[PDB]
Amino acid sequence: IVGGYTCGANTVPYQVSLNSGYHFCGGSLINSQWVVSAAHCYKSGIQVRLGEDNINVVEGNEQFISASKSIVHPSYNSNTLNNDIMLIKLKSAASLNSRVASISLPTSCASAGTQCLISGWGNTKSSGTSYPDVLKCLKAPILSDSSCKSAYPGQITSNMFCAGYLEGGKDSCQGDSGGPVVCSGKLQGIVSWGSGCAQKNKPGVYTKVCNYVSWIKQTIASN
Ligand SMILES: [Ca+2]
Repeated sequence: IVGGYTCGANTVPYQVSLNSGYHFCGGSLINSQWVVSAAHCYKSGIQVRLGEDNINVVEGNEQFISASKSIVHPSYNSNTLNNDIMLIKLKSAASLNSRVASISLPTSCASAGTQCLISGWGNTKSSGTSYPDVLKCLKAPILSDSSCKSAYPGQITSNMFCAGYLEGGKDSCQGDSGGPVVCSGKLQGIVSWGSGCAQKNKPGVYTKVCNYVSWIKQTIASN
C-alpha cells in the first residue's frame, strides 16, 4: 500500500497473509474454512496466516493453517486478469475470535464514489521498493466505469472496477494482491492489478467480487 497508514494490530481481522516460505499475497477470510484471494496469487503449497500484524514477528494472535485446496475461477484469464479470483480451503477451521474474523460477501455491488478500505503488506513506494512488516491500510473511492476504462482503454471488463486517486500518491501495490477491498462492511474487491503503483491516471484495478457470489457459494457448498 503506497500512501496508506498503519492499520493497528488486528483491526482488519479478516485480512490474511498467504505464505509460501515468505508472504506473497493477501486474502480475506469469508468463513472459518475459506479464504478469497486473487487467482494470480496461485502457488502450490500455501500456508494461510491469520491474526497477523507484523508478518515477521510471532506476536501471539496468529493462526497458521495449511491450505488443503485452492480453486482458481473456472474462467480466470491470466493474460487479461479477467476473473482474477480464487478460493483457498483451510485444512482445519480457524478459531474465530476478536482478532480472526470473517468478512461478509456482498448482496449488491458497491457504488461509484464509495470509500473502501484496502489493506496489505505490499510495497509502500510508488518509485522503488520498501515492504512493511506491519499491516497497512488505505481508504480509496471506487471510480466510475467510464473513468476506469479511460485510464486503461481496451483492458477493463465488467468483472473489474477501479478505485483510488487519479492524481497518484495512494494505491495498493505488489504484495497487496489478493487482499481485500471492503466497502460498507462487505468484501467488494480483490487487489488485482494496475500500471505501477500510485502513478498519475493509473488507479488500482480490482476484481468485482459481487459478480462471483453465486460461484463462491456453490463452490463452498461442494468442497
Ligand atoms: Ca506475526
